[PDB]
Amino acid sequence: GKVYVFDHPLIQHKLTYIRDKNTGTKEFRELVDEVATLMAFEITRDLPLEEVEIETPVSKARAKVIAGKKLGVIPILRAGIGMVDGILKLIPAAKVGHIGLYRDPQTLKPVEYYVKLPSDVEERDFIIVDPMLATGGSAVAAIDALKKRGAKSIKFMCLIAAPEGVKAVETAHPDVDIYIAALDERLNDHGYIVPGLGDAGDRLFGTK
Amino acid sequence: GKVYVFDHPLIQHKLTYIRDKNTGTKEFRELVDEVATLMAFEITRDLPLEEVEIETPVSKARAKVIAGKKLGVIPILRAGIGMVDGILKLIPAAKVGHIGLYRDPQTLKPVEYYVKLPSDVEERDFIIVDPMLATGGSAVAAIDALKKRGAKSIKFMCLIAAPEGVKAVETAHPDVDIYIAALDERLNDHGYIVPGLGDAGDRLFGTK
Ligand SMILES: O=c1ccn([C@@H]2O[C@H](COP(=O)(O)O)[C@@H](O)[C@H]2O)c(=O)[nH]1
Ligand SMILES: O=c1ccn([C@@H]2O[C@H](COP(=O)(O)O)[C@@H](O)[C@H]2O)c(=O)[nH]1
Repeated sequence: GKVYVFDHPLIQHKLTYIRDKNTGTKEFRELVDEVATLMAFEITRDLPLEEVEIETPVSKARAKVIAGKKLGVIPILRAGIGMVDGILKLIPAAKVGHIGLYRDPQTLKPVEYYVKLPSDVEERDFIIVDPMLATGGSAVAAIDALKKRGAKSIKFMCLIAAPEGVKAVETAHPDVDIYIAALDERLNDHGYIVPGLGDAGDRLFGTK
Repeated sequence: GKVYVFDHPLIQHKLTYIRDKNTGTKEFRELVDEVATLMAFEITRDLPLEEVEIETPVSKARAKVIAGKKLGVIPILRAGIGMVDGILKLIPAAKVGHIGLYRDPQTLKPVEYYVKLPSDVEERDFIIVDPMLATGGSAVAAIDALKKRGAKSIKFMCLIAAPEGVKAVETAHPDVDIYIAALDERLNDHGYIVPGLGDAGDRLFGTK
Protein backbone atom coordinates (compact mmCIF):
# COMPACT_ATOMS: atom_id res chain seq x y z
CA GLY A 1 0.00 0.00 0.00
CA LYS A 2 0.91 3.69 0.28
CA VAL A 3 2.99 5.28 3.03
CA TYR A 4 2.03 8.74 4.23
CA VAL A 5 4.66 10.99 5.74
CA PHE A 6 3.39 13.73 8.05
CA ASP A 7 5.79 16.62 7.54
CA HIS A 8 4.03 19.28 9.62
CA PRO A 9 6.74 21.62 11.01
CA LEU A 10 5.48 21.03 14.56
CA ILE A 11 5.89 17.27 14.23
CA GLN A 12 9.32 17.75 12.69
CA HIS A 13 10.25 20.11 15.52
CA LYS A 14 9.14 17.79 18.34
CA LEU A 15 10.63 14.76 16.58
CA THR A 16 14.07 16.38 16.81
CA TYR A 17 13.97 16.56 20.60
CA ILE A 18 12.48 13.09 20.78
CA ARG A 19 15.61 11.74 18.99
CA ASP A 20 18.18 13.77 20.90
CA LYS A 21 19.96 11.45 23.33
CA ASN A 22 19.89 14.10 26.04
CA THR A 23 16.11 14.25 26.29
CA GLY A 24 15.22 12.58 29.57
CA THR A 25 12.45 10.05 30.00
CA LYS A 26 9.87 12.58 31.24
CA GLU A 27 10.21 14.93 28.25
CA PHE A 28 10.36 12.00 25.85
CA ARG A 29 7.12 10.57 27.23
CA GLU A 30 5.37 13.93 27.00
CA LEU A 31 6.75 14.76 23.56
CA VAL A 32 5.63 11.45 22.03
CA ASP A 33 2.12 11.97 23.43
CA GLU A 34 2.05 15.37 21.73
CA VAL A 35 3.31 14.11 18.36
CA ALA A 36 0.71 11.37 18.72
CA THR A 37 -2.18 13.82 19.00
CA LEU A 38 -0.78 15.84 16.09
CA MET A 39 -0.64 12.81 13.79
CA ALA A 40 -4.11 11.79 14.93
CA PHE A 41 -5.34 15.07 13.44
CA GLU A 42 -3.65 14.43 10.08
CA ILE A 43 -4.87 10.85 9.84
CA THR A 44 -8.52 11.58 10.70
CA ARG A 45 -8.74 14.11 7.88
CA ASP A 46 -10.56 11.30 6.01
CA LEU A 47 -13.57 10.75 8.27
CA PRO A 48 -16.73 10.77 6.11
CA LEU A 49 -19.23 13.57 6.63
CA GLU A 50 -23.01 13.23 6.64
CA GLU A 51 -25.18 16.34 6.63
CA VAL A 52 -27.92 16.92 9.16
CA GLU A 53 -30.17 19.89 9.84
CA ILE A 54 -29.70 21.81 13.10
CA GLU A 55 -31.17 25.05 14.39
CA THR A 56 -28.94 27.83 15.76
CA PRO A 57 -30.29 30.58 18.07
CA VAL A 58 -30.67 32.71 14.94
CA SER A 59 -32.11 30.35 12.31
CA LYS A 60 -32.18 26.83 10.92
CA ALA A 61 -29.08 25.51 9.17
CA ARG A 62 -27.58 22.66 7.20
CA ALA A 63 -24.48 21.42 8.97
CA LYS A 64 -22.27 18.31 8.84
CA VAL A 65 -21.25 15.67 11.37
CA ILE A 66 -18.86 12.75 11.28
CA ALA A 67 -20.23 9.84 9.24
CA GLY A 68 -20.55 7.56 12.23
CA LYS A 69 -18.10 4.68 12.20
CA LYS A 70 -16.35 2.68 14.90
CA LEU A 71 -12.64 3.16 15.55
CA GLY A 72 -10.07 0.97 17.22
CA VAL A 73 -6.70 1.93 18.58
CA ILE A 74 -4.36 -0.97 19.26
CA PRO A 75 -0.88 -0.43 20.73
CA ILE A 76 1.79 -3.12 20.43
CA LEU A 77 3.11 -3.80 23.94
CA ARG A 78 4.92 -2.19 25.38
CA ALA A 79 6.16 1.04 23.75
CA GLY A 80 2.84 1.16 21.98
CA ILE A 81 0.88 2.61 24.86
CA GLY A 82 2.93 5.79 24.57
CA MET A 83 0.79 6.90 21.62
CA VAL A 84 -2.73 5.85 22.64
CA ASP A 85 -4.05 8.64 24.91
CA GLY A 86 -2.68 11.14 22.43
CA ILE A 87 -4.98 9.72 19.78
CA LEU A 88 -7.83 9.21 22.24
CA LYS A 89 -7.89 13.00 22.78
CA LEU A 90 -9.32 13.47 19.28
CA ILE A 91 -11.34 10.25 19.20
CA PRO A 92 -12.51 9.49 22.77
CA ALA A 93 -15.11 7.05 21.41
CA ALA A 94 -12.57 4.72 19.78
CA LYS A 95 -12.05 1.45 21.63
CA VAL A 96 -8.66 0.28 22.84
CA GLY A 97 -7.24 -3.18 22.31
CA HIS A 98 -3.80 -4.59 23.12
CA ILE A 99 -1.51 -7.15 21.53
CA GLY A 100 1.48 -8.88 23.06
CA LEU A 101 4.15 -10.77 21.13
CA TYR A 102 6.81 -13.26 22.22
CA ARG A 103 10.05 -14.25 20.51
CA ASP A 104 11.60 -17.71 20.48
CA PRO A 105 15.37 -18.54 20.65
CA GLN A 106 15.97 -19.84 17.12
CA THR A 107 13.36 -17.90 15.14
CA LEU A 108 13.34 -14.91 12.79
CA LYS A 109 9.89 -13.51 13.63
CA PRO A 110 7.74 -12.45 16.62
CA VAL A 111 4.52 -14.33 17.32
CA GLU A 112 1.03 -13.57 18.61
CA TYR A 113 1.00 -14.14 22.39
CA TYR A 114 -1.58 -11.97 24.12
CA VAL A 115 -4.62 -10.52 22.41
CA LYS A 116 -7.51 -8.51 23.82
CA LEU A 117 -9.84 -6.66 21.50
CA PRO A 118 -13.26 -5.00 21.64
CA SER A 119 -16.03 -7.47 20.68
CA ASP A 120 -17.31 -5.53 17.63
CA VAL A 121 -14.11 -6.50 15.74
CA GLU A 122 -15.73 -7.34 12.39
CA GLU A 123 -17.26 -3.86 12.29
CA ARG A 124 -14.64 -1.26 13.22
CA ASP A 125 -11.58 0.15 11.49
CA PHE A 126 -8.33 -0.25 13.43
CA ILE A 127 -5.11 1.69 13.76
CA ILE A 128 -2.22 -0.36 15.11
CA VAL A 129 0.35 1.90 16.76
CA ASP A 130 3.99 1.44 17.70
CA PRO A 131 6.75 4.08 17.96
CA MET A 132 9.19 2.15 15.75
CA LEU A 133 8.78 0.10 12.57
CA ALA A 134 12.18 -1.63 12.29
CA THR A 135 12.33 -5.06 10.71
CA GLY A 136 8.57 -5.00 10.37
CA GLY A 137 8.50 -8.22 12.32
CA SER A 138 6.29 -7.02 15.20
CA ALA A 139 4.02 -5.06 12.85
CA VAL A 140 3.33 -8.06 10.57
CA ALA A 141 2.61 -10.41 13.51
CA ALA A 142 0.23 -7.76 14.84
CA ILE A 143 -1.69 -7.36 11.57
CA ASP A 144 -1.85 -11.16 11.09
CA ALA A 145 -3.30 -11.14 14.59
CA LEU A 146 -6.08 -8.73 13.60
CA LYS A 147 -6.90 -10.22 10.19
CA LYS A 148 -7.34 -13.59 11.87
CA ARG A 149 -10.11 -12.04 14.03
CA GLY A 150 -11.82 -10.55 11.01
CA ALA A 151 -11.22 -6.82 11.12
CA LYS A 152 -11.26 -5.65 7.50
CA SER A 153 -9.75 -2.19 7.91
CA ILE A 154 -6.22 -1.91 9.24
CA LYS A 155 -3.87 1.08 9.28
CA PHE A 156 -0.42 1.23 10.83
CA MET A 157 1.08 4.36 12.39
CA CYS A 158 4.49 5.04 13.90
CA LEU A 159 6.97 7.86 14.44
CA ILE A 160 10.10 6.49 12.75
CA ALA A 161 10.36 3.66 10.22
CA ALA A 162 13.18 1.92 8.37
CA PRO A 163 13.05 0.98 4.67
CA GLU A 164 13.35 -2.76 5.39
CA GLY A 165 10.43 -2.64 7.82
CA VAL A 166 8.27 -0.73 5.37
CA LYS A 167 9.09 -3.33 2.72
CA ALA A 168 8.34 -6.15 5.14
CA VAL A 169 4.82 -4.74 5.63
CA GLU A 170 4.22 -4.00 1.94
CA THR A 171 5.14 -7.60 1.06
CA ALA A 172 3.23 -9.36 3.85
CA HIS A 173 0.19 -7.03 3.78
CA PRO A 174 -0.30 -4.82 0.69
CA ASP A 175 -3.82 -3.83 1.87
CA VAL A 176 -2.52 -1.91 4.90
CA ASP A 177 -1.48 1.72 4.58
CA ILE A 178 1.35 3.12 6.65
CA TYR A 179 1.53 6.47 8.42
CA ILE A 180 4.96 7.59 9.58
CA ALA A 181 6.56 10.85 10.76
CA ALA A 182 9.99 10.07 9.35
CA LEU A 183 11.72 7.47 7.21
CA ASP A 184 15.26 6.85 8.42
CA GLU A 185 17.96 5.12 6.39
CA ARG A 186 18.62 1.60 7.70
CA LEU A 187 19.02 -0.88 10.55
CA ASN A 188 22.20 -1.88 12.38
CA ASP A 189 23.26 -5.37 13.46
CA HIS A 190 21.14 -5.14 16.60
CA GLY A 191 17.99 -4.11 14.78
CA TYR A 192 17.86 -0.44 15.76
CA ILE A 193 16.74 2.22 13.29
CA VAL A 194 19.52 4.57 12.15
CA PRO A 195 19.65 7.38 13.16
CA GLY A 196 16.41 6.55 14.94
CA LEU A 197 15.85 7.31 18.63
CA GLY A 198 17.17 4.30 20.50
CA ASP A 199 14.91 2.00 22.52
CA ALA A 200 11.39 3.52 22.55
CA GLY A 201 10.35 1.41 25.52
CA ASP A 202 13.23 2.42 27.81
CA ARG A 203 12.99 6.09 26.85
CA LEU A 204 9.21 5.96 27.56
CA PHE A 205 8.93 4.06 30.83
CA GLY A 206 12.42 4.94 32.03
CA THR A 207 12.58 1.32 33.12
CA LYS A 208 12.96 -2.25 31.78
CA GLY B 1 -5.95 39.44 1.18
CA LYS B 2 -6.84 35.74 1.03
CA VAL B 3 -9.29 33.94 3.29
CA TYR B 4 -8.51 30.39 4.34
CA VAL B 5 -11.34 28.03 5.23
CA PHE B 6 -10.41 25.10 7.46
CA ASP B 7 -12.67 22.27 6.34
CA HIS B 8 -11.23 19.43 8.43
CA PRO B 9 -14.11 17.00 9.19
CA LEU B 10 -13.40 17.30 12.92
CA ILE B 11 -13.79 21.07 12.85
CA GLN B 12 -16.97 20.73 10.77
CA HIS B 13 -18.27 18.15 13.22
CA LYS B 14 -17.62 20.22 16.36
CA LEU B 15 -18.86 23.39 14.65
CA THR B 16 -22.26 21.77 14.20
CA TYR B 17 -22.76 21.27 17.94
CA ILE B 18 -21.37 24.71 18.62
CA ARG B 19 -24.18 26.21 16.48
CA ASP B 20 -27.00 24.02 17.82
CA LYS B 21 -29.14 26.14 20.12
CA ASN B 22 -29.46 23.25 22.55
CA THR B 23 -25.78 23.08 23.39
CA GLY B 24 -25.42 24.47 26.90
CA THR B 25 -22.79 26.94 27.98
CA LYS B 26 -20.41 24.32 29.38
CA GLU B 27 -20.24 22.23 26.18
CA PHE B 28 -20.06 25.36 24.06
CA ARG B 29 -17.09 26.66 26.02
CA GLU B 30 -15.28 23.32 25.79
CA LEU B 31 -16.12 22.80 22.12
CA VAL B 32 -14.80 26.23 21.08
CA ASP B 33 -11.54 25.57 22.94
CA GLU B 34 -11.18 22.32 20.98
CA VAL B 35 -11.92 23.85 17.57
CA ALA B 36 -9.44 26.54 18.55
CA THR B 37 -6.60 24.07 19.09
CA LEU B 38 -7.49 22.30 15.85
CA MET B 39 -7.32 25.53 13.83
CA ALA B 40 -4.07 26.42 15.56
CA PHE B 41 -2.60 23.28 14.01
CA GLU B 42 -3.75 24.21 10.49
CA ILE B 43 -2.55 27.79 10.74
CA THR B 44 0.92 26.98 12.08
CA ARG B 45 1.60 24.69 9.13
CA ASP B 46 3.66 27.64 7.81
CA LEU B 47 6.28 27.99 10.54
CA PRO B 48 9.75 28.14 8.90
CA LEU B 49 12.16 25.28 9.57
CA GLU B 50 15.90 25.61 10.19
CA GLU B 51 18.05 22.50 10.25
CA VAL B 52 20.38 21.70 13.12
CA GLU B 53 22.53 18.66 13.89
CA ILE B 54 21.58 16.49 16.86
CA GLU B 55 22.88 13.14 18.09
CA THR B 56 20.50 10.26 18.86
CA PRO B 57 21.48 7.32 21.12
CA VAL B 58 22.35 5.47 17.93
CA SER B 59 24.16 8.03 15.74
CA LYS B 60 24.42 11.66 14.66
CA ALA B 61 21.61 13.16 12.60
CA ARG B 62 20.40 16.16 10.67
CA ALA B 63 17.03 17.27 12.01
CA LYS B 64 14.86 20.36 11.82
CA VAL B 65 13.44 22.79 14.37
CA ILE B 66 11.06 25.73 14.15
CA ALA B 67 12.71 28.80 12.61
CA GLY B 68 12.55 30.80 15.78
CA LYS B 69 10.10 33.69 15.64
CA LYS B 70 7.92 35.46 18.18
CA LEU B 71 4.17 34.96 18.20
CA GLY B 72 1.37 37.01 19.64
CA VAL B 73 -2.18 35.93 20.37
CA ILE B 74 -4.62 38.78 20.94
CA PRO B 75 -8.28 38.14 21.77
CA ILE B 76 -10.89 40.86 21.29
CA LEU B 77 -12.76 41.25 24.60
CA ARG B 78 -14.76 39.51 25.59
CA ALA B 79 -15.68 36.43 23.55
CA GLY B 80 -12.13 36.46 22.30
CA ILE B 81 -10.64 34.76 25.32
CA GLY B 82 -12.58 31.61 24.46
CA MET B 83 -9.98 30.76 21.79
CA VAL B 84 -6.69 31.71 23.43
CA ASP B 85 -5.71 28.75 25.63
CA GLY B 86 -6.67 26.44 22.78
CA ILE B 87 -3.99 28.09 20.65
CA LEU B 88 -1.56 28.38 23.53
CA LYS B 89 -1.56 24.56 23.75
CA LEU B 90 0.42 24.36 20.51
CA ILE B 91 2.40 27.57 21.00
CA PRO B 92 3.00 28.04 24.77
CA ALA B 93 5.75 30.58 24.04
CA ALA B 94 3.48 33.04 22.22
CA LYS B 95 2.63 36.13 24.23
CA VAL B 96 -0.92 37.21 24.99
CA GLY B 97 -2.27 40.72 24.52
CA HIS B 98 -5.81 42.07 24.93
CA ILE B 99 -7.85 44.77 23.21
CA GLY B 100 -11.06 46.36 24.41
CA LEU B 101 -13.42 48.43 22.24
CA TYR B 102 -16.24 50.82 23.12
CA ARG B 103 -19.17 51.97 21.01
CA ASP B 104 -20.74 55.42 21.05
CA PRO B 105 -24.48 56.25 20.68
CA GLN B 106 -24.55 57.83 17.24
CA THR B 107 -21.66 56.06 15.52
CA LEU B 108 -21.24 53.28 12.97
CA LYS B 109 -17.95 51.79 14.20
CA PRO B 110 -16.27 50.49 17.40
CA VAL B 111 -13.21 52.28 18.73
CA GLU B 112 -9.97 51.42 20.49
CA TYR B 113 -10.54 51.65 24.28
CA TYR B 114 -8.22 49.35 26.18
CA VAL B 115 -4.94 48.03 24.84
CA LYS B 116 -2.29 45.91 26.52
CA LEU B 117 0.40 44.24 24.44
CA PRO B 118 3.77 42.56 24.99
CA SER B 119 6.63 45.09 24.66
CA ASP B 120 8.37 43.40 21.70
CA VAL B 121 5.50 44.55 19.41
CA GLU B 122 7.61 45.66 16.43
CA GLU B 123 9.17 42.19 16.29
CA ARG B 124 6.45 39.54 16.58
CA ASP B 125 3.72 38.28 14.29
CA PHE B 126 0.22 38.53 15.74
CA ILE B 127 -3.00 36.59 15.41
CA ILE B 128 -6.10 38.53 16.45
CA VAL B 129 -8.87 36.14 17.50
CA ASP B 130 -12.62 36.55 17.88
CA PRO B 131 -15.35 33.91 17.50
CA MET B 132 -17.42 36.02 15.09
CA LEU B 133 -16.56 38.33 12.19
CA ALA B 134 -19.91 40.08 11.55
CA THR B 135 -19.85 43.63 10.25
CA GLY B 136 -16.07 43.61 10.48
CA GLY B 137 -16.35 46.64 12.71
CA SER B 138 -14.58 45.18 15.74
CA ALA B 139 -11.96 43.43 13.63
CA VAL B 140 -10.95 46.60 11.76
CA ALA B 141 -10.73 48.68 14.95
CA ALA B 142 -8.54 45.94 16.42
CA ILE B 143 -6.13 45.81 13.46
CA ASP B 144 -5.94 49.64 13.34
CA ALA B 145 -5.04 49.32 17.01
CA LEU B 146 -2.10 46.98 16.26
CA LYS B 147 -0.79 48.74 13.15
CA LYS B 148 -0.65 51.97 15.15
CA ARG B 149 1.75 50.23 17.58
CA GLY B 150 3.93 48.98 14.76
CA ALA B 151 3.34 45.26 14.44
CA LYS B 152 3.96 44.40 10.80
CA SER B 153 2.44 40.93 10.68
CA ILE B 154 -1.25 40.55 11.43
CA LYS B 155 -3.55 37.58 10.84
CA PHE B 156 -7.20 37.30 11.81
CA MET B 157 -8.88 34.07 12.86
CA CYS B 158 -12.48 33.28 13.75
CA LEU B 159 -14.99 30.42 13.68
CA ILE B 160 -17.83 31.94 11.65
CA ALA B 161 -17.72 34.98 9.35
CA ALA B 162 -20.24 36.88 7.24
CA PRO B 163 -19.55 38.13 3.68
CA GLU B 164 -20.00 41.78 4.66
CA GLY B 165 -17.49 41.47 7.50
CA VAL B 166 -14.94 39.76 5.26
CA LYS B 167 -15.37 42.56 2.75
CA ALA B 168 -15.03 45.17 5.48
CA VAL B 169 -11.62 43.72 6.39
CA GLU B 170 -10.46 43.29 2.80
CA THR B 171 -11.26 46.93 2.08
CA ALA B 172 -9.80 48.44 5.26
CA HIS B 173 -6.77 46.13 5.48
CA PRO B 174 -5.79 44.18 2.33
CA ASP B 175 -2.50 43.08 3.95
CA VAL B 176 -4.23 40.92 6.57
CA ASP B 177 -5.17 37.34 5.81
CA ILE B 178 -8.28 35.78 7.30
CA TYR B 179 -8.70 32.29 8.72
CA ILE B 180 -12.26 31.10 9.24
CA ALA B 181 -13.98 27.77 9.87
CA ALA B 182 -17.16 28.65 8.00
CA LEU B 183 -18.55 31.44 5.84
CA ASP B 184 -22.26 31.96 6.54
CA GLU B 185 -24.63 33.88 4.28
CA ARG B 186 -25.51 37.28 5.75
CA LEU B 187 -26.38 39.52 8.69
CA ASN B 188 -29.80 40.37 10.10
CA ASP B 189 -31.04 43.77 11.27
CA HIS B 190 -29.44 43.25 14.69
CA GLY B 191 -26.04 42.36 13.31
CA TYR B 192 -26.03 38.62 13.98
CA ILE B 193 -24.52 36.18 11.49
CA VAL B 194 -27.05 33.93 9.76
CA PRO B 195 -27.33 31.05 10.50
CA GLY B 196 -24.39 31.69 12.81
CA LEU B 197 -24.40 30.66 16.47
CA GLY B 198 -26.04 33.49 18.38
CA ASP B 199 -24.13 35.61 20.91
CA ALA B 200 -20.64 34.08 21.34
CA GLY B 201 -20.09 35.92 24.61
CA ASP B 202 -23.29 34.75 26.33
CA ARG B 203 -22.87 31.18 25.10
CA LEU B 204 -19.26 31.25 26.40
CA PHE B 205 -19.53 32.86 29.82
CA GLY B 206 -23.13 31.90 30.36
CA THR B 207 -23.49 35.40 31.72
CA LYS B 208 -23.67 39.07 30.65
O1 LIG C 1 15.33 1.11 16.92
C1 LIG C 1 14.39 0.48 17.40
C2 LIG C 1 13.81 -0.63 16.72
C3 LIG C 1 12.76 -1.27 17.34
N1 LIG C 1 12.28 -0.92 18.48
C4 LIG C 1 11.11 -1.67 19.11
O2 LIG C 1 11.39 -3.08 19.02
C5 LIG C 1 10.15 -3.78 18.52
C6 LIG C 1 10.56 -4.63 17.39
O3 LIG C 1 10.31 -4.00 16.11
P1 LIG C 1 10.69 -4.80 14.82
O4 LIG C 1 12.20 -5.04 14.87
O5 LIG C 1 9.88 -6.08 14.89
O6 LIG C 1 10.31 -3.93 13.62
C7 LIG C 1 9.06 -2.78 18.31
O7 LIG C 1 8.12 -2.80 19.45
C8 LIG C 1 9.79 -1.38 18.40
O8 LIG C 1 9.12 -0.36 19.04
C9 LIG C 1 12.80 0.17 19.19
O9 LIG C 1 12.30 0.54 20.37
N2 LIG C 1 13.87 0.86 18.62
O1 LIG D 1 -23.66 36.94 15.36
C1 LIG D 1 -22.81 37.53 16.04
C2 LIG D 1 -22.15 38.70 15.56
C3 LIG D 1 -21.23 39.28 16.39
N1 LIG D 1 -20.93 38.84 17.55
C4 LIG D 1 -19.88 39.54 18.41
O2 LIG D 1 -20.15 40.96 18.39
C5 LIG D 1 -18.87 41.69 18.15
C6 LIG D 1 -19.12 42.62 17.05
O3 LIG D 1 -18.67 42.11 15.77
P1 LIG D 1 -18.86 43.02 14.51
O4 LIG D 1 -20.34 43.25 14.32
O5 LIG D 1 -18.08 44.29 14.82
O6 LIG D 1 -18.26 42.27 13.34
C7 LIG D 1 -17.75 40.71 18.03
O7 LIG D 1 -17.00 40.62 19.29
C8 LIG D 1 -18.46 39.31 17.89
O8 LIG D 1 -17.88 38.24 18.52
C9 LIG D 1 -21.54 37.70 18.08
O9 LIG D 1 -21.23 37.24 19.29
N2 LIG D 1 -22.49 37.06 17.29
